[PDB]
Amino acid sequence: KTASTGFAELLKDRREQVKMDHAALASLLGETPETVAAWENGEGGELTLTQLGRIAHVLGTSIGALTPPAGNDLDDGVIIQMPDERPILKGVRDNVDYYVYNCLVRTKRAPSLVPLVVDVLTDNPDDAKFNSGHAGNEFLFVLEGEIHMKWGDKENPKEALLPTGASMFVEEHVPHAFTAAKGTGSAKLIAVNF
Amino acid sequence: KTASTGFAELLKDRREQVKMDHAALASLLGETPETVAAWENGEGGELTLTQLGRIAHVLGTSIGALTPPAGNDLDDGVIIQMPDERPILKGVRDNVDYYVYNCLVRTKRAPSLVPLVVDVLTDNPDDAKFNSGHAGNEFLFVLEGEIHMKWGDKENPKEALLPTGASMFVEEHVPHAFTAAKGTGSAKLIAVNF
Amino acid sequence: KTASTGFAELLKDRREQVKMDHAALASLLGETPETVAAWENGEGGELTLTQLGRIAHVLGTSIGALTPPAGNDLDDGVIIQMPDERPILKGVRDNVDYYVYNCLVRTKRAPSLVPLVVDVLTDNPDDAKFNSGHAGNEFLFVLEGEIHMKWGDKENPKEALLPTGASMFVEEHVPHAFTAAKGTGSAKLIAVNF
Amino acid sequence: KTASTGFAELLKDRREQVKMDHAALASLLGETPETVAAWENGEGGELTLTQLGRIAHVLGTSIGALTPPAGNDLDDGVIIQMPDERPILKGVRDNVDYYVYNCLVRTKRAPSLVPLVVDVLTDNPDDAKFNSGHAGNEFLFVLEGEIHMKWGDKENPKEALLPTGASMFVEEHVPHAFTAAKGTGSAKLIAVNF
Ligand SMILES: [Zn+2]
Ligand SMILES: [Zn+2]
Ligand SMILES: [Zn+2]
Ligand SMILES: [Zn+2]
Repeated sequence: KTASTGFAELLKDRREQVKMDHAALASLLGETPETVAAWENGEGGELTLTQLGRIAHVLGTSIGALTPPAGNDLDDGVIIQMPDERPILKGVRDNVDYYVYNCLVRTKRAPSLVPLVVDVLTDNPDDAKFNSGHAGNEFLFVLEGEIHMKWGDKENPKEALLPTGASMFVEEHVPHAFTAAKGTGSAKLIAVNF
Repeated sequence: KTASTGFAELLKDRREQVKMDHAALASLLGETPETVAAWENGEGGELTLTQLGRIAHVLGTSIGALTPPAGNDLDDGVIIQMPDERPILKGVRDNVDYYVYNCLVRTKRAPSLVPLVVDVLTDNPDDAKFNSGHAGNEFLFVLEGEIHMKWGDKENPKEALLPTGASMFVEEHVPHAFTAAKGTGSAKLIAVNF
Repeated sequence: KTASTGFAELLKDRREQVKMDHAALASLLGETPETVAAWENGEGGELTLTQLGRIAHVLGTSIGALTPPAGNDLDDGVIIQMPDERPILKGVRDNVDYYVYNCLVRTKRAPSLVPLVVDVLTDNPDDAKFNSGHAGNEFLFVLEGEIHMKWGDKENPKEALLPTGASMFVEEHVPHAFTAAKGTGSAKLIAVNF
Repeated sequence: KTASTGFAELLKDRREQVKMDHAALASLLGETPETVAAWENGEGGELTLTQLGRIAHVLGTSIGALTPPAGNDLDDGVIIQMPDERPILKGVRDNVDYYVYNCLVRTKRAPSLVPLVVDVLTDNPDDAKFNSGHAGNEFLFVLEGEIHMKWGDKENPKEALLPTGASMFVEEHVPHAFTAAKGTGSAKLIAVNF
């Protein structure tokens, strides 16, 4: 259920794994055995980030190992997003819009999944500003218009024109950027990070 | 480079890991030490599936541990597919088409990625035929028309109508099926397995 | 500083991954954009477990995804423990008054590794108490004496008498128990959870 | 039968995953659809490594993805080895005439686990030969005698004298070497690669 119940269970598991009783762990943390027992009873909700770091350190592990997974936001395995629900960020430079990021469905059961419908408002490939590469892989599909894609080394990019209906895979960590094809107005693509 | 060079390297690595010399391994396989040495020199290309199974067995591991990864088909991190390249399978029952699967870009660097543009030709939800669930997660986005989605238990499904622009996530192993909404003709969606 | 600095970096990365600016995230949390900026400037150390849970929730991920890995406690890839250094622990749960845990080297670079010299002071197999299995796999080696091992179904167990020098592998989740062989007084095992 | 039967199942699954019918795959391979059907009916056992490579290639995946995991050699989750059963191996590469490898229990359920009793017959640290590091992590325990360990840069190494009962962790890829301490004749270690 909660961060605190998750932590209570996982803390007890780890403490037992390294064969410490409450007193042994407490002696490493500037607490009483009673307080450690309280954490395992679900009373750790007010522990700070700093405190959690020290707990993980003395237990030879990470805060992540002591906290629950993201959770389950699915309806028997599925989640649906209607179009009007989409979060929207505008990619703006000096009060001029270059991209509109229309956010599609996401889920705590697969946190790396970030699908977007991207409206590409610049058709000047000079405006392409390289990112530093994504943490995960990405699948792209051109919905409207024509895309001018650049990738690799921002000072020596590989480039390609993608017509409507083209699809593309970009591996994790590969820097890239795109605009609409020179003079062609606007384009639209779906980008699925995963 | 090759299956055989990959195998030669990986076989040597595993043999060394379990501290066997050529003679020790050969004595387990009905071969000479010379033949084992030949495999590690790249001469294993004619080994059969059955033979590879026995080699993996005596080395306490899998055929996969002894064979190279899928390979690299990327162009500095990227691969692009033009629309006319798409492989196409028709979902047919008794010479009547129900689905057209239009295959988008794939890569050996992420073999589970299988993106499709799916043309949905049936608009009778009675025609929905449940699969048994996918091995991986799936992201769907309705491109045209309206989809009638069913999921979960084929004898008691959860159901939802997805308008154009709706998006959906279906977790691995969840059985599902879809048609166009009753009487609405045809629909189209993009489905990205990953 | 490690926890707050790592959180600052990972928070920024995730917020950017899901196309939120400071104001967007701030709104979802009921905070100001300046508060979010401060967290990304390393000022998140006093955030509570419960608060971290809410930040993870709105970002559709886990606290683990927003906090750094365990850290590095190795000396150019190695850590050593001298025999005088071992934590000597009485044990936890069922295995306390008749088992002494001499804790061997551990590292945050492999948190699941928990090696122990277990002094086994009970020689009554009849009184052996089953656990409910370990979270990970276990390798064991009989250092001294003779071990009476039991595993599987506590009501109808598999058993083995293991002389000095015997070795064993126990898969994750398999319930088991050990005493010294009947009447032999005591024995010692090295137990390596990994 | 395991290899051919597992291949039959995995081939079918993958072919279906990428929306190919028998004829589609057959064409890509230059075979008939009946040949592909026969493979999916368990008749692939005489397929060569090179042929398996071509099938994997056209299916955009690895041979590993098309072949079964190592298999199960456990007795209700456990495997045991008596001391009389150990393979005694002379060693490989640099570590042969002055090291005896007494191979401890292994399992296909954890193929990376390679535990050894290493009899260390050299007591000249000066002659210690570095490896280039192991593929996985290693835990060690000094069973007998006194070990002189070296690691890191062979030209300017870190070193430790490790009495009986000392324990050590060596991360993957870290070069290292051991002899007995100068003039002490011999020593024994348990080395657990995992
Ligand atoms: Zn991108
Ligand atoms: Zn599906
Ligand atoms: Zn155990
Ligand atoms: Zn080693």
